Amino acid sequence: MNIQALLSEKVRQAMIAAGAPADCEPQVRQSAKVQFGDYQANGMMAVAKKLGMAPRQLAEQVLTHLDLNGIASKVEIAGPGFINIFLDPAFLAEHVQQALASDRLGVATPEKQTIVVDYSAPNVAKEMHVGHLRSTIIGDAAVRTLEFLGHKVIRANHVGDWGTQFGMLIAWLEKQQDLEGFYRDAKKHYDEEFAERARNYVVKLQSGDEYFREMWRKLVDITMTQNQITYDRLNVTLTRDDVMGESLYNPMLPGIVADLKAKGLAVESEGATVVFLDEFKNKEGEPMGVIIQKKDGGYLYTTTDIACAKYRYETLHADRVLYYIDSRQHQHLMQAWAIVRKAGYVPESVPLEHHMFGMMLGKDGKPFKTRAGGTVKLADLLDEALERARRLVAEKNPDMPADELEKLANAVGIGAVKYADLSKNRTTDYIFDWDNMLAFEGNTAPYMQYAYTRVLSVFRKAEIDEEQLAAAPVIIREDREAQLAARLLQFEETLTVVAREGTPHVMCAYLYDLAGLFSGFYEHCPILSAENEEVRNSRLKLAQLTAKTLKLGLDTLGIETVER
Ligand SMILES: NC(=[NH2+])NCCC[C@H](N)C(=O)O
Repeated sequence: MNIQALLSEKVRQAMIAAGAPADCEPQVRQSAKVQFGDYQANGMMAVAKKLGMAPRQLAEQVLTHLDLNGIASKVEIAGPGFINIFLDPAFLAEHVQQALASDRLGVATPEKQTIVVDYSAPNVAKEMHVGHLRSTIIGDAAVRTLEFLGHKVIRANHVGDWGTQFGMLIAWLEKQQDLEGFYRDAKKHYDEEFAERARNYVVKLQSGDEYFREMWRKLVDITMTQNQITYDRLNVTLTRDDVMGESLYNPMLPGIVADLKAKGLAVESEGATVVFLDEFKNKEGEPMGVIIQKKDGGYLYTTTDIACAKYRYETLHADRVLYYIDSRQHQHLMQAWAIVRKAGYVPESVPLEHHMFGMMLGKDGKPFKTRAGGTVKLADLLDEALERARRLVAEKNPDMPADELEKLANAVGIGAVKYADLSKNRTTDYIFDWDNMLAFEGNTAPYMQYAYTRVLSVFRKAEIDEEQLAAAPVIIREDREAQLAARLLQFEETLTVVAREGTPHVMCAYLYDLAGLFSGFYEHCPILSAENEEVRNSRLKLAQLTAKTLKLGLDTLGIETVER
């Protein structure tokens, strides 16, 4: 089910038998080149230098404690201590059929966990922007993957629905009785007497006053109604039942600042309440004063990220929390989490992980503006995708838009938006590019969609006998068959990487190499016929699992499929 995992524990045990410590790293990775096998163990030389050994020498001794019959057709040593592993065709055929039996493609369902995923997290009365856009795509993908792996995934849309800014906004709403336009006019008129009533409305909302709280509800509702619509178009799994905004934590904030002083916390600096963290000393060596409650009395983004962590453990019972937030907030998160753990609000088991991403830029590095400038309106981005997508899919037209073409342009358009983001490593600044992403040539949503259709057409347009095809025997004899078969089987371990590291681009690179391997399997390897039905069925069974694997793999990234 997980070849790398299986091999990795066997190599570690051999090593251990050779004198290696218990915590040794076999370093079994997928082979870079087919002449090196399916997998190789890379970590011999490190241990060899500490065992007083030649890399080859250890590796050789290792290869004596290593029981790989039935698993690897052959296992040779190479270069300075590498162990190279060619998987046995039997083993491949057995696990390919076996995987063709589960609707899960044999992918294990590990010890279930409650995972909280903090993603998207826009702000009320401000326009949703590309950072939230990225957060939404990457986070949703992680949600889908973890959901497929079996876990109770709790979506936590951490909306910025609290802050001094509302006093101004709510006042402007009152006088009124374009999200961008609303804030600006309130801003100008607050500055342009507005200001007193608006600070005084910030106090009034802080305290009960249902008149105000309804107004705050009405504002939150306008922003979240619009965003949900964006979420819908993006076929993202976020729903309004998943909104867990900063507001949610207000009631517990004085309970926390209170607890923290009981250890733990200083009224030092200019009044206010600061935790001082020696981990974050100034260059002069002055500890970082992280304010959790101002002299003004109001609380802060830090306070609310503390509560939110404490809450997710104490109340949600998360085993793990994933935060898909822009890289620039990294030390904010590390400061808040530093305080959370010092106060013992969540234990060390239970990760709390910052899955950072980088900025979204335009064609050459400027901060990325939508069509016709403005302040980046995502509905515009999504409109422009579809217009391009529609005109793009116009060629080779015949079937009605209705559900035929229109669903097709939508899959391709929205697919491109997501997949162009997901296919790139999240830590990298992402240079948007219409033409690269809507292409069919490289690692794109449309290329993948195209390939999926090609696989399905190869399969369906032939014959059918589900119950009989399932008794077909899959025999690996060609070298491309063994390669395809092995790639297919690495689907779980790709999933596992994505789920551990939070990097959906690993799957994209998998599904692209996979579709590359099918095309080469299609051309240089004939589909019907040779050994009549014998070999025909095997190849069909491999096109079958490839179809099922692309489908599934793309449904974890949130990317739809057509059949045309
Ligand atoms: N737990 C968190 N701090 N989540 C992220 C909140 C991000 C915030 N909504 C923003 O627009 O920047």
